[PDB]
Amino acid sequence: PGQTPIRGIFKSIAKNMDISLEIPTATSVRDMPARLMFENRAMVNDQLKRTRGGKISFTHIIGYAMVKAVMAHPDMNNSYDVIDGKPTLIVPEHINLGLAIDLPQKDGSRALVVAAIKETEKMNFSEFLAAYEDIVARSRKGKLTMDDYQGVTVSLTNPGGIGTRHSVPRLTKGQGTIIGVGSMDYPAEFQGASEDRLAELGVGKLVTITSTYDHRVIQGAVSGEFLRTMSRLLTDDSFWDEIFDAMNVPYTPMRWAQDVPNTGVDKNTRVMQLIEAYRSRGHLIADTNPLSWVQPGMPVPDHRD
Amino acid sequence: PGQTPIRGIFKSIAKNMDISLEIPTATSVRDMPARLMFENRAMVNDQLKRTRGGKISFTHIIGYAMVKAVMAHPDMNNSYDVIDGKPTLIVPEHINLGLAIDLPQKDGSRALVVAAIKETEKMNFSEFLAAYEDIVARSRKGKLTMDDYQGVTVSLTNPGGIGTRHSVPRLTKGQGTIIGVGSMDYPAEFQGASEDRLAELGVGKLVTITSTYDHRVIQGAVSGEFLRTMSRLLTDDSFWDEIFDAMNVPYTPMRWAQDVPNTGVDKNTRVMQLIEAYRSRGHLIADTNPLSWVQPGMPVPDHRD
Repeated sequence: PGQTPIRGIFKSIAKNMDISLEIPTATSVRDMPARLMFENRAMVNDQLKRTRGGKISFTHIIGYAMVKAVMAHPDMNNSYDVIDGKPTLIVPEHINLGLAIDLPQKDGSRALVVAAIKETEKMNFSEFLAAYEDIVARSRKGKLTMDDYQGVTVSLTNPGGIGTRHSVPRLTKGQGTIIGVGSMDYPAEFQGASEDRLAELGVGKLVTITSTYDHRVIQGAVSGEFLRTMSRLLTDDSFWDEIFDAMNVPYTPMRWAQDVPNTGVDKNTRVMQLIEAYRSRGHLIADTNPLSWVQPGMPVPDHRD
Repeated sequence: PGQTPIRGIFKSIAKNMDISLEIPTATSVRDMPARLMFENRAMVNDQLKRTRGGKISFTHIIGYAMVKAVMAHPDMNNSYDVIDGKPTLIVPEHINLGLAIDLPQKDGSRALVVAAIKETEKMNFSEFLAAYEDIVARSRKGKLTMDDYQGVTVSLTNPGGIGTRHSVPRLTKGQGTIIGVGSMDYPAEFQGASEDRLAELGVGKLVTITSTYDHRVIQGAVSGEFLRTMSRLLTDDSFWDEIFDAMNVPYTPMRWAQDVPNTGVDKNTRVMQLIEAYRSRGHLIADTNPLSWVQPGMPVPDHRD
C-alpha cells in the first residue's frame, strides 16, 4: 500500500496515452463466419507434418487478409499532422504492419511493445510467414534493434487469445487505424448444447473484428467497406487457392456453401458413390511425379469426380 | 422552451463529467452462460421462504463474484495521480465497492449518486449481503452521511435492469475501473420461438459484462484475465459450495455440464430409477438433527445415489 513514482518503460507508456487524448476516434464492429478457416488450416498443417515443417496460426491468416484489404482501400493507411501550423494528410510509401509482442522484463512485470513487419505490400503468403516468424524469434532471444520499433503505419491486436468477445482499443499518434481480433468460440447461448444437436442444425463458430480510426482523415463509409472486404476474402475461392499454391498443398481447398437437405438421393448413397470414385479414378491426382511438371502438349483428363 | 442555468446536484454532475475528459480509457466486452445462476438462486430463495428470510438478487451474486475477482487480480484496484508534479501509482488498503443508487429529489427530478460498501475483502457472502442491504435501507429513509460517499476504489452499474444489452460508460477521477452488467434475456433471434423447440435444442440465457479502465495504470491483458476469472467463478463448484454453506441450504448445488443425447438407456428409465432412490435412501439426507452435529468417530454412508 501507498504511493510510488512511475519509472522506466511504464513512464513512457503513461506519457503516450496522455498524448492519445488529442485524436478524435470512432469504431466499427462486424461478425464473420469462421468454419472454412478451421477446415482449410487443418489441410495446410497436415501437409507441413509430412515435410517436417511447423504449424500456421489463425493470426497468420487474418494478418495476411488485412494486408490485402489495405491494398484494396488505401485511405486506411493515411494519418494526420500539423506541419508549419497547417493541417496535413500524410500518405506513406509502404504498408508496415505492427504486431503486439508481450516481453517480460528482468524484474518480472509484463510490458507490451509494438514491432513492425516492413514492406508488406511486396510479399506473397510464404514471404509474409517468414517475415512474421523472424520478429517473434528475435524477440524471444532479445535481438531486436531501434529500427524494428520505428515506422509503423497500421497495427493488429488479439484480445481473443484470453477469450474476450470484442474490445474498443486506443489509437497511438502517427497512425490512422488499429484492427482487433476477438474470440473464435460458439456464442454463450450454445455453450451447454450437445455436439449432436449443433451438428444437426448447422451452427458454426464466428470471429468478431473491430476497426478504430482517426475521423479527421478516414470517414465511416471507408471503414465499413474495409471490414466487408476482409469478410469476403476469408470465404473466397481465389484467396485460398493463392495460400495453398505457396505452401505446396496438392489437394483442392474446401469451398463455402449452404447446408443442403437430405431429400431425393439419400446422403448415405452419396458417400458410397464417393468411395467408388476414389477406388476407380483416384490415381489421376496422386503424388507420382518427382518434378512439378505437366507436359503442355498433352490433354488434361477431367477429375471433378 | 429556452435557456435555463444548471443549479444544485445537476451542476456538480456536469463539472465531474468535464474533469473525466483527462482520463484515457479502453473497454473489454465478454458474454457468459447464465443457466446455473437461475437454478442455484431458486434453491437459496426456497430455503429462505421456509425460515421467513428475504430474497437474494442477481446483483448480489455478481457483486460478490466481482470482489473475489479483484482479490485474484489486484492491479484492477489501482489509480493514477500527479503529486508534487510527478506521475504516481496509488495502491489502496481496502476494496470499497460503489453501488449506483438512484434517489428522487424534493422537486421530482431523478439524480444518481454512488454509495460505498467498505472493507469488502474481509467478508463472506452472509456478511456481504447484510452490508449491501444496510446501504439500500438507509438510502430509502434518508439516513446516509458524508462518510458513506467517500473512498470508493471500484464501481458496479446495471443497465440490464431496463433491458439494455451492453453499454460503454464513463470513468470518474479517483478510480481505475468500472464494471457494467447487461440484460439476462435470450438473444433477439430467439424471442419468437416456442418453449418446446428451445428446450429440445438446449439454448440457455446469457449475461454480457464490460470493463472500462484507465490505460495509464491497467493494461489490456489484465482486464481480459479479470473477465475470464468472473466467467469461471459463476460456473465453479467451490464458489456455489461457499454460498450454500453461508445461507444454510441442506442440498448439494446443481453442477455445470453439457446436455447428453437420449441414447442407450432411455431418459424415462433414468427418471424412474431416481424415484426409487429417494423412496429407499432419501432418509440419509433428511433434516432430522436439531443440532448441526456429525459424530467424528462413526463412518459416513455413501449418498451419491
